[PDB]
Amino acid sequence: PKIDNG
Amino acid sequence: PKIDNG
Amino acid sequence: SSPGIWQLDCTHLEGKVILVAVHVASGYIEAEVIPAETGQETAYFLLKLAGRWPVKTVHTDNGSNFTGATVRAACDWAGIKQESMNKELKKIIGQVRDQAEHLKTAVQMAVFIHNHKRKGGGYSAGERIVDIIATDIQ
Amino acid sequence: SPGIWQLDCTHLEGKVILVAVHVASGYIEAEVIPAETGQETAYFLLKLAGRWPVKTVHTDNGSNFTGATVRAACDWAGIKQEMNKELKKIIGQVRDQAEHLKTAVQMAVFIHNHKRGYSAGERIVDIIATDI
Ligand SMILES: [Cl-]
Ligand SMILES: [Cl-]
Repeated sequence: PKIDNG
Repeated sequence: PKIDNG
Repeated sequence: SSPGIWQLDCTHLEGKVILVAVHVASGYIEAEVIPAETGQETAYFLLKLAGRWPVKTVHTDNGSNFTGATVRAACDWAGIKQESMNKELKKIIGQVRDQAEHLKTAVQMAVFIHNHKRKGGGYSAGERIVDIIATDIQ
Repeated sequence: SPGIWQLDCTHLEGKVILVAVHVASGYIEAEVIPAETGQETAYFLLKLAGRWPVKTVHTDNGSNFTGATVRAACDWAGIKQEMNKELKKIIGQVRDQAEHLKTAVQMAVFIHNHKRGYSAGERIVDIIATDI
């Protein structure tokens, strides 16, 4: 969901 | 005995 | 020589340790989250810095992570003499924090923004550092 | 062209090293990373992009590039997607000086970038300062 991940 | 430790 | 002078400080956020190196003449920054405020981690960070820019002198806070053997050995090896921006950086981190799961990512987004912001023909810190160092070489 | 970098991976002692080369100067940034994943790759690129004016990165287009994370970081940073043997040699020359491979890698980057009639570190700032 966020930049470094989902 | 090394640069980053012993 | 002032193109080679850097200031190293620590700052703390979410229970984590961030080292911040500032190139004094330009305001350019390099920063990272590190596991612990130890000599070993501090030496590593400086070794990395020293490979990327021509670092002559680094002014530190002279605290506990600087009394041991490791930072001294790294600075000796690399030829480094140990002779508001924390707040600025934290402000930027807070603007981007919800965009990243991990603080470390937020910090590097904040470095990006700091180094590349053009506040005007007025240059960014990234442009300032390269112009200062290029001038000193030629 | 001042903004163009090449990113490759290299492997030593069962660990992964990412190497970014500034094509026009030969200047390098390299680090050991935990795993060759999108997330670690994106982090490395985000760090690079904050330090130098990175416009284009050429990658090997493998598995760590197919997911959402590197694409999201490169988008954010305005990067378009479109030396190993040398570094490994230097690493071997300094390896006994460090307990940990990561340290030897950074000593090797230092040596590579500062060896000299200009060094790679001098060449990169001259190229970029000329372009500005
Ligand atoms: Cl510190
Ligand atoms: Cl890769």
